[PDB]
Amino acid sequence: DIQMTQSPSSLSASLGERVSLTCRASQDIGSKLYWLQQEPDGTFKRLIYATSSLDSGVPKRFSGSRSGSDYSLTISSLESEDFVDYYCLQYASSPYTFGGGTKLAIKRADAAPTVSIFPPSSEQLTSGGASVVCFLNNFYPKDINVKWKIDGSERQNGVLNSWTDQDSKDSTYSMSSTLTLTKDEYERHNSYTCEATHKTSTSPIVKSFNRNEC
Amino acid sequence: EIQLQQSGPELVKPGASVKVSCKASGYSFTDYFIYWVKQSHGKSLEWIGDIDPYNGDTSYNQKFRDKATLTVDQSSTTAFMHLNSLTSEDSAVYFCARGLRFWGQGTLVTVSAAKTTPPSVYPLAPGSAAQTNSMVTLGCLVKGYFPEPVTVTWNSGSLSSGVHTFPAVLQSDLYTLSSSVTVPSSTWPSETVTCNVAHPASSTKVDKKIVPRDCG
Repeated sequence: DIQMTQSPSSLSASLGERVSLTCRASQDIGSKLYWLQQEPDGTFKRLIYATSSLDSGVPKRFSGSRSGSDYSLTISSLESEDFVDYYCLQYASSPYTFGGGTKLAIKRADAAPTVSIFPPSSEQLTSGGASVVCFLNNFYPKDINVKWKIDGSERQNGVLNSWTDQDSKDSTYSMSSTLTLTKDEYERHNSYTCEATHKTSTSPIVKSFNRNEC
Repeated sequence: EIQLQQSGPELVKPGASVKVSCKASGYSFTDYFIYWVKQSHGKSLEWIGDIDPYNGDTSYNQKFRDKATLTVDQSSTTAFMHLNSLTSEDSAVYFCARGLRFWGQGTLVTVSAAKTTPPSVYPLAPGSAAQTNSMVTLGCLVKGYFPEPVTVTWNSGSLSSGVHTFPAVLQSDLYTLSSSVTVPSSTWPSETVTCNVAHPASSTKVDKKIVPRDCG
């Protein structure tokens, strides 16, 4: 099958900025490429057909082009509604195949996470369980790493992470990290630490609590 | 206007089958091929097959030939995608389309062995008196439910700013998520802060008050 390698997979830009997205075809696809836009509610729309032809009612800030095996979608001047997802699609040869997509995100000033750590609740303990939760909130850029430590030893097992989508209002990202143990193994140790390393400092942000402290 | 209207979400067990409808309107139904498309993870896209409505002629991605069977009904002007032998890998949003130009809204299919399970809701109170710029971050932990979704509010919707409700993670057939709220130190704990957790599939609604547990 024909592979359409799409890059970047995401891109930060701002209102008025000019951006380009690219799909590289693994085999000659000629001019048979669509560019598709997807809204957050999952709604698909076609913007460009046959590499460079604009669909009726698509704003003129959108253009498509081609050089050799590379096909590009250019947005000459970003508007707020433009920060969504985009997919190329080749229809030269069956099976038809899609690029993996690009999400356009809004550029803002770097911001350090506000980090918070939470001991397991007494209600959960009573049920035999112990989840320790760390919020890493309102940071920019999107990339971040969290490390858990128990009595100073790094812990990887039993950790689950979850990342919000970019905040619609302040354009930051947030992360939650949860370390789950049994009650029994929670009570064998004393210091629980959540370490957050982000582009906004060489020094990680460290939050801990001790099991028996208030 | 051209519309492609798909049937509602499916929630089935492994080994079950599913049949998704796609009602077409605003053009001559038999004149255009209907295409079907799989979106995994909320992003990655795969052509499943297409169907000629004038004759019943079908064409399939070899990846999907033993999985999908496409049919039409010329009267209802409706195309169907029947999916057999369902596994977790089949969970996704499936789209129909006229050509690959005009698109249905999508149909979520979720395959799971899990039984309906309302969540356990646990309060997340800081373990110490420490403030950062006169703010406190509080939370609730919503654990071990099935299926999605839950909705979280704070103070019955009164506290809407400074809230982050995180996407759920699956552990062992069940979902977990968390919600944080950040308020001035001067408002908590002098004012009650409560998370409200509704789970439509079990019709449960649970409140958990955040209770201080620091010692100054």
